[PDB]
Amino acid sequence: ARCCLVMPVPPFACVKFCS
Repeated sequence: ARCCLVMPVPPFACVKFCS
């Protein structure tokens, strides 16, 4: 899938993945 909403704070990873 593709990142839907990434967080600028650590973890900088994505919070919600878009299907």
